[PDB]
Amino acid sequence: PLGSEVYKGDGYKVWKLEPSLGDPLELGRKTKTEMNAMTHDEFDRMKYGDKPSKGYDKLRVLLDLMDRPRLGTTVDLCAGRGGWSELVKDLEGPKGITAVSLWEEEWMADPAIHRINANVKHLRPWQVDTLLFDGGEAFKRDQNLRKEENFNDSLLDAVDAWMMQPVPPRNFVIKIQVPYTQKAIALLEKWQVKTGKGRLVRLAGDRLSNTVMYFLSVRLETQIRGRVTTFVRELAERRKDRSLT
Ligand SMILES: Nc1ncnc2c1ncn2[C@@H]1O[C@H](C[C@@H](N)CC[C@H](N)C(=O)O)[C@@H](O)[C@H]1O
Repeated sequence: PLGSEVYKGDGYKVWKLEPSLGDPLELGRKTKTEMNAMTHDEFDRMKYGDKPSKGYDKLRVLLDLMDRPRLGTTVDLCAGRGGWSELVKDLEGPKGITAVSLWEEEWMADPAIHRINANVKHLRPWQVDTLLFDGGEAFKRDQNLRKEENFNDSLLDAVDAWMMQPVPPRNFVIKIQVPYTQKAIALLEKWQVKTGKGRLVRLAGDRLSNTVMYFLSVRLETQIRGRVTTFVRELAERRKDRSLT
């Protein structure tokens, strides 16, 4: 019998993403343009307190997908209100966490968690057991597409320094807000070479109004370009399905 292996246990939690043919940047820009043109009706129909934020439960699902590793010294980059840091603190205590964010957003997590008020694009890395990053922003419709792409590429370039240091993080959870840019795909491929690990996932039930994926330190899953292509094609189809009659 399959036994306990049944519970971990991928089927329910993330999209199946086998690689397919196509240009992910062209397809991503196409579906973003279509979404920008949607009516209130269309857009609304598919755009759809215990914790410091809704991020706590999200990180719990991701860490379970990773077989619940021991976290050790952890940096939480772009910590915001602290949902991810609070999860780490509940798991292992406050001592091993450093939270980095621009609080200029107020901290809703344990005040015992060490915090650094800094731009993650300026802060230089240090050696950690676990690297967490939940930065990234979806832009509103009125703006040009390349602006959103460049903003999120810049954040990813900040994470790159943490990943490429001489002793990289053993565990990592990296939010990829815009995964179909040339830079995002090149960065993910590079981190797979550096670490020998890493799989890009789309979480089931994430909002269709965004293009968010998560890069997780589970076993290597390669062909990232084709899997992003599959993701953006399927996303455009599910946006169409939801926005319609
Ligand atoms: N360049 C930057 N440096 C530091 N923090 C940033 C930067 N850009 C955005 N942020 C912050 O990153 C946060 C992103 C949030 N999604 C984090 C949520 C957090 N994971 C939670 O569970 O509550 C926002 O609070 C932003 O204020």
